[PDB]
Amino acid sequence: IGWRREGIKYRRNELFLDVLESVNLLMSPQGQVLSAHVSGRVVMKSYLSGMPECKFGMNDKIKQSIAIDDCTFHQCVRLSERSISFIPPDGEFELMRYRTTKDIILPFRVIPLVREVGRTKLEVKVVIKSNFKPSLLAQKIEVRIPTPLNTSGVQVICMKGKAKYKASENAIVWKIKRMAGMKESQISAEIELLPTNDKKKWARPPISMNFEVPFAPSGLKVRYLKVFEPKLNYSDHDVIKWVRYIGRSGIYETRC
Amino acid sequence: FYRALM
Repeated sequence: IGWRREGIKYRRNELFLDVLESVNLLMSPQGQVLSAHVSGRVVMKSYLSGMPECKFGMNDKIKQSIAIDDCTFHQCVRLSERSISFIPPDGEFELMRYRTTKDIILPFRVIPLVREVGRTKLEVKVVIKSNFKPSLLAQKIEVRIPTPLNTSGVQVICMKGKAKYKASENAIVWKIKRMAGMKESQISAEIELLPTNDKKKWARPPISMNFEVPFAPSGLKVRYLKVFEPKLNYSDHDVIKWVRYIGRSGIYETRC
Repeated sequence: FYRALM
C-alpha cells in the first residue's frame, strides 16, 4: 500500500467524517427552479490502529433515498447495495467527490417584492424562509439586494440581523448570524433614485444568498463506517466515530 | 457540529 504505512498504532481509535456540500440554485420570480445542483465531497479524518478495512455506507439505493448523478473516488476505494470499501490513509483524505441534481433540499426560499414609485423611489421587500428542521440552525447568512446605478441613497429596516447599503458594490447586504429551520425573516428597503437616461431601463440582477447549514442539501446521510482489522484486537465497536455535515451556498440566486 | 456515528 502506497498511501498507508504499516505500524500505525493509537490507543484511542477514532475517525471523523465530513460531508461538505455546496448547494447551487437559479430561481425565477415565479418560484420555478430554473436550475439546481449540489457538489459534495466526503472528507475522512481517521486515527485507526493497523491497516483497517473500512466500509462506507450512505443512503444510495437511488425514509431516506438519494440519487447521485456521478462521482469519483480516492484510489484506496475498491470500486465494486454496493458500497465503498477501502483501507484508508491516516490523517485526513478526500474519500469521495459527487454531484446531485434531484430531490435537492433548498435550505432557503427568497421571496422578493419590488415596487417602482414614479422615478424617485424603489420599494423593496425581501422575505427569507428556512426550509429545514427547526432544531438545526443555519449560520453566516447573507442576503444581497442589488441597487441600480442611479441610487442616491438607501433606507432599510430589518428586525433581524444587520444590513448595510454598499455604494461601491451597488448593493444592500443583510447579514444574519443564525437562523433556525422553519422560520421567516424580512428586510425592507427604500432606494432613493437620481435622474437618469429614461430609455435605458434597469436590468434587475438576482437577489443572492450566502449561508452555511448543518445538513447535506443533497439528502446524503452517512449510515455506517465499518472498521475491520483482522490482525489487531480492536473491533468495529471499539472505534469512536463522528460525522459532521456542512452544506454551504454556491451560486444561490433568485430572480426578481 | 460533529455527531456520534453508531
